[PDB]
Parts: sequence; C-alpha cells; structure tokens
Amino acid sequence: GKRQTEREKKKKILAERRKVLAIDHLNEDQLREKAKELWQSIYNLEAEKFDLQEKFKQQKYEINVLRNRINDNQ
Amino acid sequence: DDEETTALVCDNGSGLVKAGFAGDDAPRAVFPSIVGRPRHQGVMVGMGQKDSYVGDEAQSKRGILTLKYPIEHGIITNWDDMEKIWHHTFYNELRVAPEEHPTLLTEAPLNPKANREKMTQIMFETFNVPAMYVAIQAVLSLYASGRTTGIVLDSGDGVTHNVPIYEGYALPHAIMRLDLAGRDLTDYLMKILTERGYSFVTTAEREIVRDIKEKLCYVALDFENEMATAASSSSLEKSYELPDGQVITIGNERFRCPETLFQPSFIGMESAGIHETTYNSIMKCDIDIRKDLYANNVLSGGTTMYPGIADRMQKEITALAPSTMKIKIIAPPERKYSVWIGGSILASLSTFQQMWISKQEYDEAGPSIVHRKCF
Amino acid sequence: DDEETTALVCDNGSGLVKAGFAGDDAPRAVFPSIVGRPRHQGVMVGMGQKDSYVGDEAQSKRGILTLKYPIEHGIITNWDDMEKIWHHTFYNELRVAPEEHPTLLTEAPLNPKANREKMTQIMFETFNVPAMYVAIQAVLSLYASGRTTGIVLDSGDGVTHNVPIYEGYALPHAIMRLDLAGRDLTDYLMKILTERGYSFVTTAEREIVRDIKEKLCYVALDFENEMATAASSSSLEKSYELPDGQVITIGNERFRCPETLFQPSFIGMESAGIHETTYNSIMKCDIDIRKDLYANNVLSGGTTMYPGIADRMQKEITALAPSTMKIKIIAPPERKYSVWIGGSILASLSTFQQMWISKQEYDEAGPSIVHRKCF
Amino acid sequence: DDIYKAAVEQLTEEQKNEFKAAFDIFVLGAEDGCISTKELGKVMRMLGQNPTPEELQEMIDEVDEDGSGTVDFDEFLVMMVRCMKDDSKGKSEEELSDLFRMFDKNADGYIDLEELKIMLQATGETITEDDIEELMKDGDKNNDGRIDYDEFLEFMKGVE
Amino acid sequence: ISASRKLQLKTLMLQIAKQELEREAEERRGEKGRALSTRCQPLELAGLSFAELQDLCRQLHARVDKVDEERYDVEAKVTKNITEIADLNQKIFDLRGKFKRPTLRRVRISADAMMQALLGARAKET
Amino acid sequence: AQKDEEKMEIQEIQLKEAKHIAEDADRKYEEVARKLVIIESDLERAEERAELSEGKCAELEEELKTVTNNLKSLEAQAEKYS
Amino acid sequence: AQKDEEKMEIQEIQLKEAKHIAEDADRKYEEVARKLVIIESDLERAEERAELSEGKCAELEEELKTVTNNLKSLEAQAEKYS
Ligand SMILES: Nc1ncnc2c1ncn2[C@@H]1O[C@H](COP(=O)(O)OP(=O)(O)O)[C@@H](O)[C@H]1O
Ligand SMILES: Nc1ncnc2c1ncn2[C@@H]1O[C@H](COP(=O)(O)OP(=O)(O)O)[C@@H](O)[C@H]1O
Ligand SMILES: [Ca+2]
Ligand SMILES: [Ca+2]
Ligand SMILES: [Ca+2]
Ligand SMILES: [Mg+2]
Ligand SMILES: [Mg+2]
Repeated sequence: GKRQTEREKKKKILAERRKVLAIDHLNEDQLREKAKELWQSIYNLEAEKFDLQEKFKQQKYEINVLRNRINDNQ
Repeated sequence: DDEETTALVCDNGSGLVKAGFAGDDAPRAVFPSIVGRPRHQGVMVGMGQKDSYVGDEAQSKRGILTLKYPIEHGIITNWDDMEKIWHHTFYNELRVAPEEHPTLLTEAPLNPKANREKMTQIMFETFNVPAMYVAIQAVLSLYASGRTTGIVLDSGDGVTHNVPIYEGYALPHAIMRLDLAGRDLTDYLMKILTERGYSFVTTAEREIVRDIKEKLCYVALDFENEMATAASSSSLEKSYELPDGQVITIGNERFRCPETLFQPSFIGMESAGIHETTYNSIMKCDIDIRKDLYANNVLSGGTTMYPGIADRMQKEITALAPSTMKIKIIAPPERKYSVWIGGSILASLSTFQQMWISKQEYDEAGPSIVHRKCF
Repeated sequence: DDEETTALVCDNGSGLVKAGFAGDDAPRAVFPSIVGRPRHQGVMVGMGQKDSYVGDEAQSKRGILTLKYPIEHGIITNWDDMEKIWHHTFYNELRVAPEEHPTLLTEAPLNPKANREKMTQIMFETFNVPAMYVAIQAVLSLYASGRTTGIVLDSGDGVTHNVPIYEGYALPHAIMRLDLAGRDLTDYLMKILTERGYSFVTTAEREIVRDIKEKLCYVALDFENEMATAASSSSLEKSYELPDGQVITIGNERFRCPETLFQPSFIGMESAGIHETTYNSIMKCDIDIRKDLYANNVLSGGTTMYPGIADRMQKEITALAPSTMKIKIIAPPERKYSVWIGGSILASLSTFQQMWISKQEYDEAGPSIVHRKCF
Repeated sequence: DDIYKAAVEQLTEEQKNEFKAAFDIFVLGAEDGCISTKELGKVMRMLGQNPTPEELQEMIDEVDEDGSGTVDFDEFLVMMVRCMKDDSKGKSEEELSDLFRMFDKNADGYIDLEELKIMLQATGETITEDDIEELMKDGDKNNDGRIDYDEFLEFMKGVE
Repeated sequence: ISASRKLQLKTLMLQIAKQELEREAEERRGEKGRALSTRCQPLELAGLSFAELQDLCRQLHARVDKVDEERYDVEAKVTKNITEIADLNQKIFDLRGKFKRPTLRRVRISADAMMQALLGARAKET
Repeated sequence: AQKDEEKMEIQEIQLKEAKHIAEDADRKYEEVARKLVIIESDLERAEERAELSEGKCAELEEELKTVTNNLKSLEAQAEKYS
Repeated sequence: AQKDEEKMEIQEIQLKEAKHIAEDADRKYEEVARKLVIIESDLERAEERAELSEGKCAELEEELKTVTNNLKSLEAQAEKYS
C-alpha cells in the first residue's frame, strides 16, 4: 500500500513534527520556550529546504553530465 | 515550439507502448511493454545490475530475463509493473516531467470499470498530471482516416473490437468485442511449429516466434487451395535464421497461423471469425445506415498488417453481404500507428480543449469522475 | 605502501601454487605444490636433514625424495600436507603473517562441499586470518580478460572446466566439468615414451616427463596428416638432454600426447574432447546469447599453452558450429596466470570490499557459512 | 621516484656524469648512454630480476615524442627515473570530478577554449601560448573544442 | 620538451581550481546564512500577554504544519531526483563498463632493494 | 688449464652468437606485433562495414517484396474491374 | 686453472640462459607470423563479403524503384475504373 503509506506518512509528519500540542497547560516561561522551539524549527526547516535546493542543482548538473556522457559514448 | 502547453498522447496498448507529443505525425518512442526481472544468480560484483529492465532494454538482455507483459487482454493485471512502465515512458523515452503536460490515455471498449478508475487515480496521484482524458481506441482510428462514419475493426495485440459509428453518433449496442488477437496467434504459431521439430518454450523465445510471425506469415486468399498447393509443391517454404544460426523452414505454417482470425475454432474459441463479427455488427445497426457502413469499412491495429488480409476480408464480406451493396475496405499504409495519429489529431483540436478532466474536478468527486459527463 | 591493509590473493591450483598481494600484475611466488619425505636411510650426522621438503626446495632434492601432490583433481585428498603447503606459502615465500591479511582462495566448480568447508575452517582456526573468500576459478579468468560475457575454458593441471557467463549472469546449468587435464597428459606421455625404449617409473622422473611435455609437445592442426608426415620424413624428431646426458629423440610422440585433449578415448575416457564439450556447453545456453558466446570464447589455464591449440580449437568449433556465426578464440599471452590476475583485480575492487566472510560471522554460523549468501 | 626525479633535477647536470659513473659501477662497459633491451636485461639479471621486453617497450613508447625509439640526455634521465612507479591512484577521482564540474562555468558539460584560457590567465603562473596549444592537444583528443568526462579522466591519468 | 613542466602546470591548475572552489563554497555558505536569516520573520517576545501568547503559538503551530508540508513535498521531489540520477548512473555504468576498467601497477618487481644490495649505499633514491 | 682455456673460448663464441640471435628475434617480434595490430584493425573495420551493408540490404529486400505483392494484388483487382 | 674453470662455468650458465631466451623469442615470432597470415586471409574474405552485400543492396534498390512506378500506374488505373 505505497499510496496509503504516503498519505499515512504525511499525516504522521503532521502529527509528529507537530506533536499533540497542548499549549494551554504550560506556564509563561514554558510557552515562550515552546514558541522559540517552533521558530527554531521553522529556521531548521528552511535550512534543510535550502540544502535540498543545493542538492537539486547538483543533481541537475550531474544528470546533464551523465546525459552528455551517454550521448558521446554511443 | 515555446510557450504554451503541449499534450502528451500516450497509448498504453498491449504489446507496444506508443507515445509522443500532440500534433506530430508519428509517435516519438515505440517500445515493447515488458518488465523482466533477472532469474539467475549473478556472480560479477559491481556490474551495476538492476532489479528490473523495462521497455526496449529488456529486449536486448532477454537471454537471462523472464519477460512478463503487464497487460493481458486490454485490462491491466499487474498495477505495479504498469506504473513502472508509465514512469519509464515519461522520464526516459520522452524526458518530460508529467507535472506540466496533459495526458490522453486510450482504452479498449467494454473494459472493467475498476481498470479505468485505477488508471486515472494513478495518473492524478503518482505522476500528478494537470489533466487526463480517456478515449476509446476505435474512435481515434476513425479520426485518423479523416472520415466521420464507418465501422472500424481494430485488431490489436490484446483484443479485437469492432465499433460502428455513423455521422459521429456511436452505436453502443453494436460493439462486438472479441478476445482473439496477436498474442493468441503467437501462441498458436508456437504450438504448430512443434510439428516440424522446433520447440520454443521459454518466455524469451516467444519473442522469436513473434518475429517469425511478423516476417513470414501471410493470410491466404483461399484456404483450401493453399492447403492443397503447399502439400504438393514446395514453392512456399521460406527459411529464417534464428538468433544463433540453425535456419528453420516454415511450410504451410505460414498461412495457417493467421487463418485463426477467420476460424477461431483452431484455438478452440467458439465465436465466429473477424469476417463474420463485422457483418453481425453491421446487421445490428439500423436499416438505413448499412450501406454507408458497408462502403466505409476501416481496418486498424497492428494485427491487420498481414499481407493479403484486405482482400480476404473483402471477399468474405462480399460473400455474406447482399449482392447490390458495394463493399470497400480502407487499409491505410500507416495502420499500426493509426490509433495514435488519431489521438494526436483529437488532442490538437480547439473544440476538445475543454473536455479534459481537470484536477480540481477529480479532487471534488474522486476517481469515479471518469464515468461521469467527462467520459 | 603503508597504512591500510592489502589482501592476499592465494590460488591453490593443482601443480603450481600461485600467490601474491592484491593489486599487482604477476604472482609474487610461484612454486610446485609437492611435499616429499625422504625415503633412504641417511648416514651423515648433523647434516640438518628435515623430515619434509615442500615447494620448490623438493624440486632440487628430488633425487632422494618421494614427491606426492596433495591435490588430486581439484579436491584435496591429504589435508595435513595441504596445511603444510599453506604454512610454507604464507611464512617463507611471502613472509607476511596471516593475522593481518584477508585471503581469497580459488576453487574449481562442482567440487565437494566438505573440501570447501574444511578449507575455510583451516583458514579461520589454524592461520587465523581476518576474513577469507572463495571464488570460482573461471569467473576470475573472465575478469582478467576485461570482458563481461564469454565462455571460458580453464584447462588447468588438475581438472578442465568450462563455465559460460553472459552479462555477468552465470549459467549454473551449463557448466561442463571434465577431469582430463595436464596430469593425465603427463601420465599418457610417460606411457607412450616406452614405445622407443625410455622407461620413466619413479615419482621423481614424472617431473622429467613433465619438462619434456612442456618443452617439446605441440598440438597438431590436423591429426591424420601429421601422423602420415611423421611416419615418412624425419623433420619432426626433436632431441632433448636428460638431467644426466643420454639425449633422447621424440618422434610422433610430440603431437600425440596433447591430442588426448581432443580425443579422450586415448586414455580410455569416454567423454568428448575439449573441442566438443565447449560446443555442448554453448548449446545448453539460451538461443539468444549463443552468438555472443561464440564470438567471445576464452582460453585460460596452464594446459592451454600448447603451441598451436588456438587454431585447432577454432577449426573444430567452426566445423561444429553453424556456418554464419563468427568463431573467435581469445588466447592472451598471459594465459598461465590469468586466474591470478583476475583474482587480484577482483580483490582490488571497492564494490567487493563488503563480500568477505568476516570472522565474527564464521563464529556465529560455523564453517557452513560459505554455502550461504557469502558464497 | 618521479617526485624523486623532480627533487633530484633541482641539482646540477654533472650529477648526470655521476649517474654514468654509478651505471658503470653497475655494468661497466657502457658506450652510448642509452638503455636498450640488452643493457636493462643484463643489469636486472645481475640484480636477480627480469622484466619483459614488451613492458620496456611500452614504458619507452609512452614517453617517446620524436618516435625514434631513443632518448636524449634529459630524456635519458626521464627514462631512467621512469623505471619505478610511485604515482598511485592518480590523486583522487571525486575531488578532480568536483574541480572539473566547477570548471565548466557555463555548465554545458564540456570545457571550451575560452574557459581554459580564463582559468590559465587567472592562475598567474608564467605560461606561454605554445604550452597552451600542447595542453589543448593533450586534452581535447578529438579536436572538437570540448572535454568529455572520460576525456577528462584520460587527460588526468597518473596525475597527482 | 618533457612532461615535468606540463605536470607542474597541471598541478598549479588543480591548486587554483581547489582554491577557487573553496572560496566559492565559503561565499555561498555566507550568502545562504544571510538568506536564511532574512527569510524567517523575527520573534517578538516582549510585552505579550498570556492569551496573546497562546493565540500566537497556535497560529505559529499552524504555520509550522504548513512549512512541514512544504518541506515534505521538497523532500519527496529530492528523493525522486535521487532515484532518477541513480538510474542514470546505472545506465552510465552499463554503457561505459566492460573493457573500460583501470588497472593497478604491480607487474614491476622490486628494483631499489636490488640497487641497495648490489650498491651498498651508492643508491640514495630509495 | 689448457683444456679449460679452450672451453672458455668456445663458450665465449657461443654466448656472442646466442645474444645476437636473441636481439634479432626480439626486433622481429616487435615489428611483427605492430603489423598484426594494424591488420587486425583493418579487418575489424571491414567486418563492421559488411555487417551494416548486409542489414540494410535485408531491409530493402523486405520492403521491395511487400510493395511487389501489393502491386500484384492491385493488378488482379484491376482485371476483375475490367 | 681453478679460477679460469670457475669463469668457464659462469660463461656456460650465461650461454644456456641466452639460448633459452632465443628459443622463446623464436617461438613468439613464428606464432605471430602465422597469426598475421591468418588475419590477412580473413580480411580478404571480409572485403569480398562486403562487396557482395553492396551489390545486393544496389539491385534491391533498383527493383524497389521499378515496383514503386508500377504501383503508381496501378493506382491511377484503379481510380479510373472506379
Ligand atoms: N508487420 C506486421 N505483420 C504482422 N503482424 C504484426 C506486424 N506488426 C505487428 N504485428 C502484430 O501486432 C502486434 C502489435 O499490435 P499493436 O497495434 O502494437 O497492439 P496495441 O493495440 O496494443 O498497440 C504485435 O504483437 C504483432 O504480433
Ligand atoms: N608452457 C607450457 N606448455 C605446455 N604445458 C604447460 C606449460 N606450462 C604449464 N603446462 C602444464 O600446465 C600445468 C600447470 O597448470 P596450472 O595452470 O599451473 O594449473 P593450476 O590451475 O593448478 O594452477 C603443468 O602441470 C604443465 O603440465
Ligand atoms: Ca626519442
Ligand atoms: Ca564550457
Ligand atoms: Ca573532445
Ligand atoms: Mg491498439
Ligand atoms: Mg587453475
């Protein structure tokens, strides 16, 4: 069930990167620290997105190199 | 080309996948639809051995593979392999990501619903196309001939179906779908070759028998006279060189293999041949459009490429039909790709541009949208 | 060199042990695999007489020894002597303790399991290597040629085996192992020399007959014509000086000794020659890879070094094979060490670095680990 | 050895006379100063070794530019130091591949003459156009103005 | 002339390429840091009441879920690209393997040891 | 000592002759190897050319046969039309 | 006498070694010569095959052209009769 696995994994990302978040029972210091955790999570996600963009550019270049090598080797 | 957006006219078929951008004359990439896992052990390390060779790559390494078609009779029996075939077709044979191109699949008449619904669900979820549309394989073959009437006999490799159409109004009660096609002819040829000593068993050698059938077999104008001639003279025995030498000589197996089309009792099928299911399909139509259907009989599909079939079929129908009507059989030289040429023409039309199943529509009604107004 | 760790590519063979570090061109130490106890009494005191001279030392004192090979036909019949040979190979010919080096033994196809299991048990318990791997002697010879397909005929000194390989996928059902090899040719030559008066009986004189075979014998292109020519003229009689004088003259024994390869009926064996077991091994393969195997026939092993064999074999196979296929016989000048060169190449690969049988794995599953995934 | 050749070459050419004296100490009887099959075989048999003539011919031909089969005095030093092999694995494949990927400034998968000219002018080392032409001949084998990745590997064979 | 100057030029070219690659990588890392700092809206953690803090935390958790979805899509695209480039490398291996394998150099037997043995200390090369 | 001197002289003669024969044989080996490489390359090129020509010829024959059968059928139909 | 006899022994050993070298070189030479003659014959055969294939290709092309002309004539006749 690869499609079912994909949908369940997206739901698990929703419920895991954001756990069962009860911010109503935390003190002011805990709320501030959790807000900073969420902000730092945003920062980390953006950093990983930029890393993935770099990897995508590298993959495109290496794919073009492989295409040229295939065309020349024939 | 440039801006704008072109449509992908894919055509799954059963035996050869034909694809290409809309608006051209011939499909860009045509390759057998087989996925073959290796079957032996493999001792060289680092050779870069993959786990499944698909498409035309597995017709060169077929000596150590077990090729298995993912489409049996029109219907799709192995969805993972079909998904693999589609992925290969999009990414390696056309090199266009599907996120930016509409697709126009083709489907045989009278097929199970679940097949079509699963096809659209795959195209919308996995490949994530903008919009896809499914069309009956015979209407396209009628497009390609430039007609607007006529009864088209589309004898593919999986299934032979016979859709009559008049003035653009299809007659749903007169579609005669028969499951004899090129694959059964290959199996029957492989079965009658054993009468001379040549035994082909492996799923790889089925390809060799298919090549023999394509290059040597022909349809006899009169069956009994040919059977008598081949049994006295030796002017028919044509030889053929296997992929390793040891030439073989085919005698009266030449016209006995494709004769199964007109006498399906050879492979044990009950039904009548393709010469009589066309006449039955005509006779179910109304009494006033039978002359036009008689005069515009269209042939399509790969299996109708046998040398001498357009005369045998005309002789048979003229025998069956009333003596006054004129029987004409349209057999264009571009028979094999007729369905795909018609698909390109249909996708290139401006009037058709609003019939696609847009993705938001699928999101609102689910995969069962295909049976709805957007057919 | 320096840090890091190099692998020991040993190759037991039967007749010559070839060893050396991985990554070179030629084996470092090549010496006969014979262990000979002295047989006379011995009267000088304090001469420092040992109880068993192994390797190349016993080919110089062979006048008073009884040499006996520890490997009969691929299989090992005398485990203590084989252990002694391995100990000598590691400590005196290479001078590298085995505690710090992986080993890559080689084994003929279709050999008894117990031989391989005992080999790995010895290597792990007595010599205590870090990791050892056993490879089939023909795949290496295919590595050395730089090919990836082809059918290799590895006619060693113990056993002649013929392993066909395509695209890296070995065909286990087409291996034809025949037990005629260099040793039987030596015995047959020693048996036909008696027709002129020269009698060699002692196990030491078998070495002299082996030298005669190596230096004088050649394979005739056509057997009957050579038999007729040698019986009329005297242009073939080549003389040879024994280790003490009394030169001998070999007549038509020159091409009759190695002719046994193509007619094993000479030594009473039933089977067909090496010219027909290759064709049979090919015909067992699939019909679509026979052309490639025909074009890439590879020779290896010591016994295929006879002058004029690469032409006789090609003529024979061309006679047997269909007339259209091209028959080509690859006979590299470095035939004798082809297996070891291939072994060095295989041990030097990065992809292969995780296939070794690590010692902890052996501790968990016992010696029967070799038949498992780590082949 | 070749790096040792570079280190030794930083000294005088009378060291070549000293090398001739050492070669006499080896096999005294030399008359021409060129190493053929016979002299090399004799010296190796004196040492207790024997390389094949085919290997010697391959080693000689790889350095042969004039095609005469011989070597001049500097080429004599080159052939003498080419008798050992210490340039192993050719630096690194991945690092050189990354460098070549960074070289292709227009990212077209090839290295054109303008890119190489720009890189050479940015190097700053004393260079001449003749050396540039020789490098272009050595690198672009098929004279299409472009370097294949396989051609890049061949051009970097045995380079540290 | 000989190949000594050619090898020196080649090594100089490799050094220049390595230095330029290092400088370019450092510049790209700095630009990436600046861009990542500029993208995220800074936190304002002063003067905010309890109810306002809870409301803002809920809104930012919704935003975090949306960003997680976006990054999951990007990761899926990256995984598909990885699979495609691996398949392309496989086809490269298929079309460029066979007889195109480099080989090591161990055919030459030891020479300097013999030089030292038959020359004492007259050989200083090795 | 006299016999030993005679043996030394004959050995020196034999050694010189053998060395010259060996060097001549080595030079011949080199030349013949180069010739063999050249001729093998020529044969490979001829073989590939012949293979390509044979494939093209077979395809053209197939096409000609097809169109010829078509013409024969058409002419028979024309006679029936008469 | 003793010193000269030792020298004679060394000379004899070197002589027999050179003899072995010469014999091996002669073996290589004759083998490669036979290889060369065989390859020459193979090249001649391949060239003949290529010539035959080229002739077949030409004749098939000409026949195809003739059949195409006949087809055009036949289609004209057929439409006229229609
Ligand atoms: N020239 C030919 N002569 C005879 N039979 C053919 C020829 N070409 C194709 N065929 C048969 O037709 C089949 C291909 O039919 P095709 O139209 O590709 O099926 P699909 O409708 O699935 O695309 C092949 O399996 C083969 O058996
Ligand atoms: N130059 C040669 N000519 C003929 N026969 C040879 C030659 N060299 C070796 N042999 C034969 O081959 C045998 C050595 O074969 P080898 O390949 O060492 O066996 P293994 O596979 O056990 O290593 C010897 O016993 C000898 O009979
Ligand atoms: Ca020179
Ligand atoms: Ca460029
Ligand atoms: Ca180039
Ligand atoms: Mg179809
Ligand atoms: Mg062996």
